[PDB]
Amino acid sequence: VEDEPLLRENPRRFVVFPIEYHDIWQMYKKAEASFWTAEEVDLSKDIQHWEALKPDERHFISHVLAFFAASDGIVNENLVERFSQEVQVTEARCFYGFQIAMENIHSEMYSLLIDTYIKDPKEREYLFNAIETMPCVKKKADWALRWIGDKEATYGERVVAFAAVEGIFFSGSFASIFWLKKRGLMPGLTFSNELISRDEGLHCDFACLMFKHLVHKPAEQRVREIITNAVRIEQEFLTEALPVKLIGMNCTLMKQYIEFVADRLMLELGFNKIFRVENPF
Amino acid sequence: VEDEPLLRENPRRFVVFPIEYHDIWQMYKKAEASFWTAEEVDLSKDIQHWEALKPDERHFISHVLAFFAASDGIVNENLVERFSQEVQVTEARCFYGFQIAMENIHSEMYSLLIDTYIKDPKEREYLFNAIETMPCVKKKADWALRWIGDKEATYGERVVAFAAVEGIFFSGSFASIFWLKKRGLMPGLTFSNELISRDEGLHCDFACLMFKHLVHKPAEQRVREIITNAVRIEQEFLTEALPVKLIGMNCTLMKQYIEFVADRLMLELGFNKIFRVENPF
Repeated sequence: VEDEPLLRENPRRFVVFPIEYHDIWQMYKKAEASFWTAEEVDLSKDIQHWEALKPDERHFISHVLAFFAASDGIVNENLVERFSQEVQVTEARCFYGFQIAMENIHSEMYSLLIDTYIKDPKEREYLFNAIETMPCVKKKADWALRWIGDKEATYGERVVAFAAVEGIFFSGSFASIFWLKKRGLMPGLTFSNELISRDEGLHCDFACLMFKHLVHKPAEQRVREIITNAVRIEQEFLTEALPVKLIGMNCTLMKQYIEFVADRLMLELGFNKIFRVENPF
Repeated sequence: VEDEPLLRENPRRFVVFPIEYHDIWQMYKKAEASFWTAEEVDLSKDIQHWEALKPDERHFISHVLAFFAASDGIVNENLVERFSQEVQVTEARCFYGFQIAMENIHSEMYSLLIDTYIKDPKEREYLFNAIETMPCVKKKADWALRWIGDKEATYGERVVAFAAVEGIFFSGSFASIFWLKKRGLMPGLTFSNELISRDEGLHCDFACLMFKHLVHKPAEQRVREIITNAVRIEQEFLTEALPVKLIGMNCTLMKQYIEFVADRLMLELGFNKIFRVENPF
């Protein structure tokens, strides 16, 4: 850890200039420029849309939201307890500081959506505590949570795992909502999904950049395993627990998209693709 | 700690709705609405102003900046390692998430100022590492740093200490810069000082609000000690180490202002004033 420029003790840590890593700095600036608030998303004309939806379509979206309701919180919780603490590089901590801020806005946004669509308190509580009620989302959350408590796994392994959490675990639901946008539905859901994804792409790229700034990191095979594990969990989620069929989507093309996203991560990480499949959308 | 609504285990921690504490929520929303970036501060017309300044006046400001250069970083470092981790209440973590984000912007801003005024690298490094070169600022920083490492002091005591760090330790330099604004000088310095102070007032109020949400907290006498200690350190800083006289200020009226700010904190905390002196400005 003492040979790690990213994790080793840094006395200049508390001051921003002079910049040491312009690559990390530009990452933070892109995030800064992407700032937005939940208030900026107009959900006035969305309750009616939720009404028009079909019983199956609402079942889907409600469940996608159930998982998103706590997902960003889990991420932030890892950033606070681990990443932002571990990393001693000023510029990196700035990026993580803004990511934390944005994850909470994301978290707020999903709560608003659920609040806007579900008026029944029974269901509301049900979806709000999905990590304790919906085994569908319980699995994904537990996967993420484990990496936070894992006091053995290295930052290298853990940063890769969260790159999967923010990329692969978001991918499936992201595409589904993009699908609705295509079909011209739920303008609130699709608009925030666009903003959130822009942040998500940044959080993922950064994770890969931190990876590159790591000297002693996991071997390729270990990275392929972590990524592949996330891929399978996500596929199981959107083809079994909550089939994209419910909203008119091919479960097979969805499975392929996830792998495509997985491949994008591997490249960003500096490795070869695993699946070698084109984006089916 | 298990009887502390703020620090006890919370399973709903990862989700924002339903809001549990609207008072904490409104604090976070005020902060959100106050968002700004360093880029927004035009420093184009400030190098000339720095030129016009008198040798004594620059000596002052340069030293005030020396302390501000790492002060926000130290705060953020406590927020990450302690406060944001300790507190389990969702709304509080949102406020702390945004505070972290804003402290880094503050940190960036001070670095820009120094970068803008001091072209000589020798001096630059000197001021950038003031916590290791300037005993004037070394004392204040060490005071703050101690509360971070103190594994005995309670959150109650520690939150009070940082309320002093963000209030009393900022007060003296704040007033001095406000003084320059009055004299119509350093438009960049004074403009950012206004934005920063707006955030600072929020960080302080919040600290006091968290204090109120604490059940078992330090006794009044202990709060008076912590606050009084900070007051003296700040006075010593601006009447001995770096006399406000250098910019045409009465060292006695400055000492009184600090106590006035100290008294404001005590009230916000729910206690009686200590000094009972009016604002001399």
